[PDB]
Amino acid sequence: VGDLMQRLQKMMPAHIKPAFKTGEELLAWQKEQGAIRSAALERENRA
Amino acid sequence: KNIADVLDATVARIEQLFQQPHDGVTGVNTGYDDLNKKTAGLQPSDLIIVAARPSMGKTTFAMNLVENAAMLQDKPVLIFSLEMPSEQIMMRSLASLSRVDQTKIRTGQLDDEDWARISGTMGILLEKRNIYIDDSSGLTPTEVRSRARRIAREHGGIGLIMIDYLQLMRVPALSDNRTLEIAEISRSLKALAKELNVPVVALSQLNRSLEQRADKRPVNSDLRESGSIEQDADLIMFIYRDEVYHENSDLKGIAEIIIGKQRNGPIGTVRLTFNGQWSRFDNYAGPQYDD
Repeated sequence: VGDLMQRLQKMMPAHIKPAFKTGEELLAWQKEQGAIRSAALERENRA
Repeated sequence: KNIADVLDATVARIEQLFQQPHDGVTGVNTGYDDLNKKTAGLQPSDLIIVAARPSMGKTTFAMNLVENAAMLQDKPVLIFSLEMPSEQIMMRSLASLSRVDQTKIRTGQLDDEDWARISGTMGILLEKRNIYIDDSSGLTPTEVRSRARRIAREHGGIGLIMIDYLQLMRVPALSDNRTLEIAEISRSLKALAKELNVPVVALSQLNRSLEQRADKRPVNSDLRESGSIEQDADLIMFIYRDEVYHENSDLKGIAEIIIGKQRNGPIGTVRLTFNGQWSRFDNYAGPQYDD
């Protein structure tokens, strides 16, 4: 768990931090991003 | 008998089968509201068959269910990837969960915004430790079973089982007769669902024959040609995207999960949004347009 998380962020630049700390926050964003984009797509092709 | 009395009777027969019989999810949360209402979650000891033609996203849909099951539940989900390598699948799940264009991971530049989301995604997956993937190819039912049992004993039961299409499995003893082979695979997967008391999602291909029809939405009858899958299955879901069959359609980015059979409750179609870029399904926002 320790050493594997180290190499994870060696790929990225130094200034990046994780956008989500829990799975509930990820799915909150997932529904949010999905809801707005599904509406946007629906709007565009109808128009 | 006037029009009012007879119409009273007609709406009743519709009213009865329209509403869902479950208050709240008894099974595992699918992560999709319209599907949760229709199924009440994926029930323990139910053989679930996710079947579709190629390019419908049957594999990514099934994978979304496992991805959602991993977040909304702490007990382990088991995935048998007979088609792809473990790491090839997991990279796809990172794109799916983090909603980053998959091409950008493979070739193009990854944005600082994109990098952040997958970092968070990975941290959460490392925290939970619910996802167990087995890339062993050409597995037998006995092998699938004993491996699922091993995970069940060494950890806190099993939450979900996932089989990357069923036809890749095999039974040496029956290998000569393909119809018998599939009959034993389907039976064993149902038996496995009961023993561990867990839903098992087993994918299945569909032969070309159906594409000679005008209406190319899969019907249950298209599984008897495959084998004895329809009999053993408790829940059957077909994926259909009009976009692939028709150049221009009323709906373009829309997919639809057609429940062909359900022991638990009602038959029907559930419409979802689909993204080819990051390979993930979303809920449809039909309820509220509001200009």
